[PDB]
Amino acid sequence: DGAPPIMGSSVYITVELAIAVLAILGNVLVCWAVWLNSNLQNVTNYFVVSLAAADIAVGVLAIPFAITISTGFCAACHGCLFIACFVLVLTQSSIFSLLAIAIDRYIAIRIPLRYNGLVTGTRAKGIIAICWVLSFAIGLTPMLGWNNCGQPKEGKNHSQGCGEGQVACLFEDVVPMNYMVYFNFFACVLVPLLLMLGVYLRIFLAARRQLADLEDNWETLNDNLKVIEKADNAAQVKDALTKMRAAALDAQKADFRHGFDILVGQIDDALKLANEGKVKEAQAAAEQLKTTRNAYIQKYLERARSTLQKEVHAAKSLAIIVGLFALCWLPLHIINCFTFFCPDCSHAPLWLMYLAIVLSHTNSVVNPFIYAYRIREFRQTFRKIIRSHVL
Ligand SMILES: CC(C)CCC[C@@H](C)[C@H]1CC[C@H]2[C@@H]3CC=C4C[C@@H](O)CC[C@]4(C)[C@H]3CC[C@]12C
Ligand SMILES: CC(C)CCC[C@@H](C)[C@H]1CC[C@H]2[C@@H]3CC=C4C[C@@H](O)CC[C@]4(C)[C@H]3CC[C@]12C
Ligand SMILES: CC(C)CCC[C@@H](C)[C@H]1CC[C@H]2[C@@H]3CC=C4C[C@@H](O)CC[C@]4(C)[C@H]3CC[C@]12C
Ligand SMILES: Nc1nc(NCCc2ccc(O)cc2)nc2nc(-c3ccco3)nn12
Repeated sequence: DGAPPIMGSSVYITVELAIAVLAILGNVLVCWAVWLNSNLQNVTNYFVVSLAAADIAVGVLAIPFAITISTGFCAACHGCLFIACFVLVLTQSSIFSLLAIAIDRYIAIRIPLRYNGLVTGTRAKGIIAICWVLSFAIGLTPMLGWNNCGQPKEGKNHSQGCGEGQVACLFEDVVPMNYMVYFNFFACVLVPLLLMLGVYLRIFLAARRQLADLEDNWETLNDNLKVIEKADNAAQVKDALTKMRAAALDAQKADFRHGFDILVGQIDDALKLANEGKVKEAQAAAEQLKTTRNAYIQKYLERARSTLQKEVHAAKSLAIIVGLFALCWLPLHIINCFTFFCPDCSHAPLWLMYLAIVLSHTNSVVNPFIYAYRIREFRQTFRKIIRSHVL
């Protein structure tokens, strides 16, 4: 019978409302930016908007629900559940959006060739609708009978003076911890997180191998070239050109058709000279390759390299989003593991719980900062919106 609970409550409520303000405003800005900047209207950013929608709803609904449930007010058992579990629906929706973004970027880097034919806005819209419906079904599963409404706290319900059937609106009293640990954490959160880790691993490895391939083809072009200038045999020259020719048309698979046709044509010219024993003609006809290389091949192998670099830098930016999600949500999941798995442990203290709850809510405010910071197109669009509207 120490400090009045209203004092602790005041800090918690004030902080929660400060978070709600920032989650709403920042994520409204993201949606506004995607709405009037056609450079941002792609499939990838439709999942960004779905993710922003979930974070707006955290400020508008989940946080007010969190404040309400903290009071332990007397209400319907299934009413409490909805208040208690709605945040999950939003958290699950966030998981699906993050997973979809990963797969989208994976498809884009491995088969850029058939990316626009496979991944369309119409199909993305259908994927998003389905994921929202699945998120409701997963998040509100306790309302289907997996709850403690059948086992009410006799003592608490009489202390608070609830009516008949009514019950305080506690979180750990109505939502079973085996649902939270096994179903929600392990299956619905941790498994998708590990899948996202895997997808991003492949993204970075695919980028690393492609770059390499081009570097190998580029060095193959120039070495076989230097072998040409020193050889003394007709077949010695013909060997370095057939190997230079394979590397020519393979680098071609990674306006510019002209650059590669002059190159491969010049190699074939030098080939028939070599076959007819005309060594010095072959060596001199192969020496004009280096100006075709310096006027086309070099120009395309820098441009392909900078495109891959941008895809890597973009993938890193999106991976940070997933990292901060895990950082904000793992403490709460870990606390629940201790509650569930260690009955010999005294329960984590109230101040720590609420610190972990506050931390999970702040994850819906760092997003917009990552965007404007990591992605130029977002930053420039926010700049314009801020400077124009409503000034
Ligand atoms: C976005 C719009 C829909 C506003 C959010 C709708 C919310 C506020 C609605 C949907 C279901 C409603 C709840 C349904 C059941 C109960 C149990 C009752 O003993 C107290 C009221 C309470 C807790 C209701 C409060 C309001 C409620 C939570
Ligand atoms: C990135 C992933 C693996 C994070 C999840 C790690 C979790 C599941 C690990 C990390 C530390 C572990 C806990 C360490 C201590 C205890 C106390 C013991 O009496 C019950 C098990 C329990 C509660 C462990 C359960 C599993 C645990 C919570
Ligand atoms: C994933 C990263 C952030 C590590 C997680 C840090 C926090 C959440 C971890 C580190 C040490 C953990 C605590 C270790 C000891 C106890 C005492 C036990 O009676 C209740 C759980 C509690 C209070 C644990 C809760 C979770 C905990 C506080
Ligand atoms: N354990 C828990 N508690 C609460 N609220 C109740 C906090 C509490 C803690 C102790 C106590 O005696 C009474 C109430 N919300 C919670 N949300 C979550 C959660 C959300 C997502 C994953 O876990 N876990 N969680």
